[PDB]
Amino acid sequence: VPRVLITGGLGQIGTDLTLALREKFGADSVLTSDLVTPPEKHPLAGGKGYQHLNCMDRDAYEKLVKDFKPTWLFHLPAIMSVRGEAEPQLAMNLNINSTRHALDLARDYKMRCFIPSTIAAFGDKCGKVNTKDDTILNPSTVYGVTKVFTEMIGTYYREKMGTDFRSVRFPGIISAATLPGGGATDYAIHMYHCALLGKKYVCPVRRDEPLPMLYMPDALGGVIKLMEASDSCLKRAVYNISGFSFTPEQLRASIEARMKRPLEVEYVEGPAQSIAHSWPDSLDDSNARQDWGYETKYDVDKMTDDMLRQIPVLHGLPSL
Amino acid sequence: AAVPRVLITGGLGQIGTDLTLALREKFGADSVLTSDLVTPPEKHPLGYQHLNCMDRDAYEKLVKDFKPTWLFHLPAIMSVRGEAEPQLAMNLNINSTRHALDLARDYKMRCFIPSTIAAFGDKCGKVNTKDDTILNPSTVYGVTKVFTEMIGTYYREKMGTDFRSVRFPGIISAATLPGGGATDYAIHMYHCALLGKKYVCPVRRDEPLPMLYMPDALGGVIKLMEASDSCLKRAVYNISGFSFTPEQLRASIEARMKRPLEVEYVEGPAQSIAHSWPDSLDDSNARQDWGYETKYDVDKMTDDMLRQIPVLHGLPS
Ligand SMILES: NC(=O)c1ccc[n+]([C@@H]2O[C@H](COP(=O)([O-])OP(=O)(O)OC[C@H]3O[C@@H](n4cnc5c(N)ncnc54)[C@H](O)[C@@H]3O)[C@@H](O)[C@H]2O)c1
Ligand SMILES: NC(=O)c1ccc[n+]([C@@H]2O[C@H](COP(=O)([O-])OP(=O)(O)OC[C@H]3O[C@@H](n4cnc5c(N)ncnc54)[C@H](O)[C@@H]3O)[C@@H](O)[C@H]2O)c1
Ligand SMILES: [K+]
Ligand SMILES: [K+]
Repeated sequence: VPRVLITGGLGQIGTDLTLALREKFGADSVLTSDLVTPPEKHPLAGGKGYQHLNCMDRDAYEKLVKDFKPTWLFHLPAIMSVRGEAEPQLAMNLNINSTRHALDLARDYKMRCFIPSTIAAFGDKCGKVNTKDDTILNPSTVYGVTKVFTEMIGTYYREKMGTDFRSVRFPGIISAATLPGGGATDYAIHMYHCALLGKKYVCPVRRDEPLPMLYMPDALGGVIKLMEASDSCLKRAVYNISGFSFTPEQLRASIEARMKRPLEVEYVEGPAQSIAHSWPDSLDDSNARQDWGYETKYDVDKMTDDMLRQIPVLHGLPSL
Repeated sequence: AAVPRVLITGGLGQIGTDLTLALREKFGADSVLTSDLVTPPEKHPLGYQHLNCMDRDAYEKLVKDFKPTWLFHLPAIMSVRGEAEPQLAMNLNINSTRHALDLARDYKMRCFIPSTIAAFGDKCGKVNTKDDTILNPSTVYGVTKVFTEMIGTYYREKMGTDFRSVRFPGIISAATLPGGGATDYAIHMYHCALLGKKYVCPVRRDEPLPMLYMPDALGGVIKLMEASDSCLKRAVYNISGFSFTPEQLRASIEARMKRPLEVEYVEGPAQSIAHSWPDSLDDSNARQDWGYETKYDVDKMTDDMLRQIPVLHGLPS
């Protein structure tokens, strides 16, 4: 089995990925690291197999890599769309420089190295319907700019520096564990919570604005399957992967169908809209399907049923 | 009062040298300050100030002291060097660019940072390559220049910064020798023809590349920098001069000197890089938006180069 190091591992993806890999390869084979100490209530709090690491600190990163001798590296820290627009300097510092450190370390310590990209790599010239893997990239966010960098330098390391870098363009990832906040694609989790509370929701994304989205189990399944794939099957370094595409109105309909009662939504455009409009409406993921057998288990209604069952248990909202 | 106050960084290299001279002639010597990491060699053509653009405080100090209205940020590690020294290429080409853009934003400068055909890779559509296409550069240099284009565009769009750029072809000039490696064969071939010695060419005999003679390159950059914001529909523009292969340039030189030139093709790293680059470029946006034009065809460039190199470098006529 692999020895796995995850960095930025206390966040939305890192937490679930830590859990899934421990269950698949055993607890002792996974070390999770993060800038910050796990909060008291955090699923990974107090567990063995946690170490602090600021990925901006190259010596500290190398030290932990030499200590633990991982064979797989999941480099997850980045500043995303909304926070990046407000703190562009931080976004560039983290998204560019930590990326460089991860790649240099995967090279020299011969690790299989996953650094996720995002649909934010795309802009309004991408060809928004069934967006291809190879297209025009003109991201409108600093985040997206840094993620184009990540893709291109990672690909360069794969082609010219003998480094086993692997990546997907994630759509927005939905999870029952996440507290709704100010994120570009957070409206969906807000909708599910408001449905359960029976409260009105003010949505900042336009009512008919479609986005590619992905349910957390399908995302984790895809990452793990990509990381297990034979190099011989990987015709490219970066793959689009998709779950489904929906608009706020569509998600609302899925929720109302499941609950058999109305969800009250009011559409007031927020900062998320301008970001969302600049992203694809849907993704073409045929290359991931063909090369390495990417697939998904959840459609929208199945995600909606799962979310409405999980949220009451995980957060203590009213159950259906 | 309408005359631009110009700061050039990385100014002692191939482009900076001729750009400084062109701007002094256009606007007066007092209006241009050139700066570089290294100090001017004895026989260097070059109004000078030392500046390491990696030192952000020093860069800000010079900007605050001189108060330029135009900034030309020229330092970068180019294709061939960048393959050998990827760390340095990434440090300089990413971080010095960041410094330039932040200073151009805060001190309200019109900010030129050049890109290159090296931003393209083998998926760009090699014939008449468009401004908007797939970018898959094969060099770390090209990766850093896509970054440059994308972050500069982001600053123009969202950070109120007057960032302007062109994708330069291979630039040919008689004065300062090139630093880049890849398209340098053209200049080397002229020198060899004049010395009457055999040239060893690292690029495949029939590999076409976009090239551009320095006066057209500079005329274009200057015209872009003079353009109103209103006519600029994009931040980054392909500009083109001509497209040729090594053997076509060999023929141009031979026709002008009326004697043969010995060339031996030994395909090296430069060929792999060159083959990933466009064969020719589409510059219709630059022509449409701000009136880009050129005056030199290959024959005229050849005529100029063979007459100018001996005068500047004391080679035989
Ligand atoms: N969640 C999504 O929908 C989504 C979509 C596309 C791409 N992605 C990519 O997935 C990755 C992880 O996303 P996420 O939602 O889990 O992020 P998150 O914000 O939930 O967590 C990121 C983690 O990085 C840590 N971190 C920040 N700076 C650090 C540093 N200097 N050193 C070490 N750790 C540091 C944070 O403390 C945090 O625990 C990012 O690269 C992101 O761009 C996520
Ligand atoms: N010449 C070409 O054909 C060509 C083609 C495409 C794009 N470009 C771009 O034009 C720009 C200038 O190219 P060039 O051919 O004049 O390069 P050059 O190598 O001839 O000159 C680069 C100059 O930058 C200086 N420099 C390096 N590090 C520095 C630092 N830290 N601070 C300050 N100065 C520093 C060097 O000392 C040198 O004088 C580069 O961005 C290059 O990518 C050039
Ligand atoms: K969209
Ligand atoms: K070519």
